[PDB]
Amino acid sequence: AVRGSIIANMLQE
Amino acid sequence: FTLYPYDTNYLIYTQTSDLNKEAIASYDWAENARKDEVKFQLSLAFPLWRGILGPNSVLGASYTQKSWWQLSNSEESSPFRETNYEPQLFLGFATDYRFAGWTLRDVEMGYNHDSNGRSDPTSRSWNRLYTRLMAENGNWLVEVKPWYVVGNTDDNPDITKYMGYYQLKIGYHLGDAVLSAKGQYNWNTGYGGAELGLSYPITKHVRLYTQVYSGYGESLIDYNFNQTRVGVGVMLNDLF
Ligand SMILES: *OS(=O)(=O)CCCCCCCCCCCCCCCC
Ligand SMILES: [Ca+2]
Ligand SMILES: [Ca+2]
Repeated sequence: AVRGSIIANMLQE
Repeated sequence: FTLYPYDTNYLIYTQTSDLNKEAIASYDWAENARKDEVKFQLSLAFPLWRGILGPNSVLGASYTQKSWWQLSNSEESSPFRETNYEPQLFLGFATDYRFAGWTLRDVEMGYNHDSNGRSDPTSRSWNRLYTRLMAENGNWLVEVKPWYVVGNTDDNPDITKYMGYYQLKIGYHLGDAVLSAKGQYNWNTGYGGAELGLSYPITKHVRLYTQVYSGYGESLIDYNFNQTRVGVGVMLNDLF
């Protein structure tokens, strides 16, 4: 979740 | 899902106002360099350690590559004019600090190397310690990336005269369209550069993309060179 967040995306799996 | 993007990934066809043949006089084909080039950027992020400093932190790495390819110059065997290689190592944090409607979402600190992989005399490189801060508010995204040059900069000792000490990034989501602006500006020397973009989805993974760059520091070999470049092509991911 979150649009544009590089870090939030990296935390995902 | 397998690989993570850092910055944008795109391939466009471009035309610059003037090609910097001087800086590249060392290459035999330079005298016949053309103003039209393929420009593309690949940018990946590599999470190495999730949870290093908490549930929402990450020790990570990234790699951004920008290339300028003289495709139409068959006379000279269509050489690459320039590639910039930009590896990074950073600590990232996913945050939710809200202030005046804006939410700080990303806090990133790390080390950046930016070089062009050439030997002398066309060698260009610098090292930076930086922080990247990203905040959003509605259809807006703003990113500030201040830095501190460290180490040797002998290949271009005056690079900060043209690049300054920060990069500002503004995104605007207009429906599925993304308007973007990316820039640098040194107040004390008057030098800077700006990159305006517009993208729109053709499909869920591909976007049409138009870009206009104007000013100094488009690439390392043109850090002290001023040009205006326009381009059209495709994009995978925009900034948001
Ligand atoms: O600027 S220069 O010093 O002249 C050239 C610097 C080039 C840096 C090379 C970095 C390449 C990164 C390769 C990415 C491979 C991804 C694998 C990562 C495994 C975790
Ligand atoms: Ca060739
Ligand atoms: Ca070099």
